[PDB]
Amino acid sequence: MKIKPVKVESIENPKRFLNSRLLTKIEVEEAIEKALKQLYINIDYFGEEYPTPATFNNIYKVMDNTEWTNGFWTGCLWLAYEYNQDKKLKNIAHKNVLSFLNRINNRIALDHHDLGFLYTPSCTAEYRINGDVKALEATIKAADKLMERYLIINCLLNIQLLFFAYEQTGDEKYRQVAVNHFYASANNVVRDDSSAFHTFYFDPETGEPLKGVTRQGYSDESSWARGQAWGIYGIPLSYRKMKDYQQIILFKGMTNYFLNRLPEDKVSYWDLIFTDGSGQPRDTSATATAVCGIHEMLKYLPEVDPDKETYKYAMHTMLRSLIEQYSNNELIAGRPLLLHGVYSWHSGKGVDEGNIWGDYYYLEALIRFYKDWELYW
Ligand SMILES: CC(=O)N[C@@H]1[C@@H](O[C@@H]2OC(C(=O)O)=C[C@H](O)[C@H]2O)[C@@H](O)[C@@H](COS(=O)(=O)O)O[C@H]1O
Repeated sequence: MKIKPVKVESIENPKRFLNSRLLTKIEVEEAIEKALKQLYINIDYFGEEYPTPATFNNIYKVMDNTEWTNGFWTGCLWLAYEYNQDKKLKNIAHKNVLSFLNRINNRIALDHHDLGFLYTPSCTAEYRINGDVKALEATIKAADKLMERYLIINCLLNIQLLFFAYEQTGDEKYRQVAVNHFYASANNVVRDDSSAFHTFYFDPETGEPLKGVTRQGYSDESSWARGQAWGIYGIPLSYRKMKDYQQIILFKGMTNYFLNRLPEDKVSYWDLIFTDGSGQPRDTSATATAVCGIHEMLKYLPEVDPDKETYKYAMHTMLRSLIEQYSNNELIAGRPLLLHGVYSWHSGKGVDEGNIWGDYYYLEALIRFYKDWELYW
């Protein structure tokens, strides 16, 4: 299958990355510790429940297992567990997993577009870590739900569930759907200039507004920052399982586009059409996600790629900025790990607030840097 041609911008003023100091072991260790203190405080706050997708005045509310974001909370627990092996974390995370299995068994509030986000960082995660058979059972059931239930750039993250099911079961139909859906996404939800786009917001037969579908990005002519990041991370995750060199070129296109539209402090505004002086809020969650994506792609990028070293310094630059300028410093119940994201600009939700996926990808980025991390995805 082929990926359409896209414009790959060269990376502008690469020295803005190359002259940064790499993050040291001590720096990352301390950012991890600071995050974990907040996490342990939050465990007492949430109990066996979950954070809301985003915070309210930088304090999460507490909710049950019925959003698209619940898995990111469990993912934080597993990530922390990767770091200090505290059985308390795994005890609570496993409770979450049991809740996820109940949720899939009863089809409570399930939308196919979110099955990967829900089940990967929670259930697949535990399976990777200790082989738990209930975590595996929950995962495969989610995968099966996604299969029958089977276009947005987000899906690049969601199909990883399907690659996992293929590996676990040897059933090629999981992989055929994953592969087809990758190419459908790349060719229809990425513009020829490498910017992420949106698929139909309206019924293609009647023009009726689609229920539950939110406007992504400032406008039809702009570039939603988190959408761009879903591509930057989703591509290399998919490349692991596909080995199509075109995917690397597409990653370069989408990544360079992102990097070229970063502001002074290298942390993306919520939409890439905005930079310093706009007065628009940042979306740190987009930046944390891009860091994980670049880190992943760098495992596979050839040593002879003239931009490989720039990408390394770029991700260190962005992560440093998140740690130094955007990470939470007030250790009180309900505070996020990372400040200044935006959930849904157009609906006024989670604008300049912490969000749970932002917290998850920030912690994942730290763990990625600190240890040879075996992917949940
Ligand atoms: C809630 C749900 O199942 N789907 C909608 C949400 O869409 C999710 O958002 C994102 C994202 O990166 O922003 C990634 C997931 O893949 C995607 O399903 C979201 O748009 C919310 C926003 O709520 S709002 O505040 O009312 O705008 O809406 C959901 O319907």
